[PDB]
Amino acid sequence: SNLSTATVSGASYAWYSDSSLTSLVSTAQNPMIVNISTDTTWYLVVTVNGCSSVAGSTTVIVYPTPATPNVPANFAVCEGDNITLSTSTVASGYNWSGPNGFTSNVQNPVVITNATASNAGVYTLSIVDGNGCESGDTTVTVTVNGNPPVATITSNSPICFGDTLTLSSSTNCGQSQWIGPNGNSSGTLGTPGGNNVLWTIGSTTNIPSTDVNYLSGDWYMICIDTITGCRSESNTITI
Amino acid sequence: SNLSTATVSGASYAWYSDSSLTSLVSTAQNPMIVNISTDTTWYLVVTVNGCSSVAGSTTVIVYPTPATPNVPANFAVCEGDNITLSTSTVASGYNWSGPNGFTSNVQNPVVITNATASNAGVYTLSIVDGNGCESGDTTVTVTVNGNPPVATITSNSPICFGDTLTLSSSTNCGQSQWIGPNGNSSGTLGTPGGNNVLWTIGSTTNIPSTDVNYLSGDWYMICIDTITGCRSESNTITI
Repeated sequence: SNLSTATVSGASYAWYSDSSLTSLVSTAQNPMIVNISTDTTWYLVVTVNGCSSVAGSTTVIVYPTPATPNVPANFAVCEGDNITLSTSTVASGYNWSGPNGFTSNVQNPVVITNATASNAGVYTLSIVDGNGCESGDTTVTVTVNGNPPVATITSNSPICFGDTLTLSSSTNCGQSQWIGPNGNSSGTLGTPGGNNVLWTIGSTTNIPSTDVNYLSGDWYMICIDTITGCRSESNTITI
Repeated sequence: SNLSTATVSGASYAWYSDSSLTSLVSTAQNPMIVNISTDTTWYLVVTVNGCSSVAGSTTVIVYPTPATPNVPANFAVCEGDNITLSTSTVASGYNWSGPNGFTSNVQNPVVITNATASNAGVYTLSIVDGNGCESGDTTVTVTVNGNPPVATITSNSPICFGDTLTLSSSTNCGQSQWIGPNGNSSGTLGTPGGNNVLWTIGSTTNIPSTDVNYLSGDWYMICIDTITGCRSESNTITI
């Protein structure tokens, strides 16, 4: 900040760091005070033609520290899905930075699509207040879950009507959701486990010849990780 | 704002915050008044060679607050369609901001095409008046409706003439609009429900062998959500 006092003919200006007037900081009508972190008072003695007056003074007041921004809780995204960052606070401008060179100046940054491992890491946000002061750093940790591998489906494809159709794969997936000629509708792919032939636990299923799903055509398997929440595809197999 | 008074030889300038002249604000021929939010009057006493005159004064007048912009009512768009933002007001410049990093400086921003979930959220508009003052923030909330899933159609495809043709799917859609070899014209796809074989309630239809639509060839199903207004496609099925 820049202090300003009266210009007086014949004057010598002595600025002091303390009211005791024992130690000088400057000699000017308009001195600058730098690196101010706390309120600070400067005292001024003006001596004219040898006559030293009572020191005058003023205190430079430091604006309050701006509030910390509001950001989301640590999240998790599955690879290939989107990462959305946002804040709910109000600022004269925003400053986001992060993994893979990510940067933004708004309260709703462009969504990172097709997120992958390189987008994982810590995203940081600071904001600028109305008078230009920058606030502190709040962070969001983003983890990116990998997908399970693509499964390979094998089957007893050349099957005679009336026999049992077996579909299987070697991949150790979780809830195997099988998709056949009847589609992948939420009405047919009902609650997993039990006796649901189309949504099994473990990479295998056996469709009886009397079952509604004992159909020819192109089948695929979706691997579901019951811990992570990620899914992966499989090869098309013709039955 | 910057006040300006007469420069007088031998003068000392004392500016006061009140007509009572008990508290000083500055000492200059041309002082600046800052952070003005209300009309404010400064008073000036000029003392020359020890003679103090009657204080002069002036009031800094604050321009009126600019009017709030006119924007559309909360709207809704179906995914894949366009989001159009606009305002009907007049400004020296416009300032739009929103989801996915959206920004614009005009009264007709570029249309956001192929809108999706990431474009949903609150869009905000402020404007700048003729003298440079910014107005308040008015908003438009935009919601983006998801589409129903793609349906899978199955049928008794290898059918002998004279029998009944059944088309169905497992997807729980609303008004199933069936499109066959006769096209999807507004004249054939008449009022839904009743006995309209091509526009049914629920995912199924039965076409009699005596019906005009008992045709071979490539059929598809359009799923219509009667609450949302969104539509989705289906696989081509050959009959």
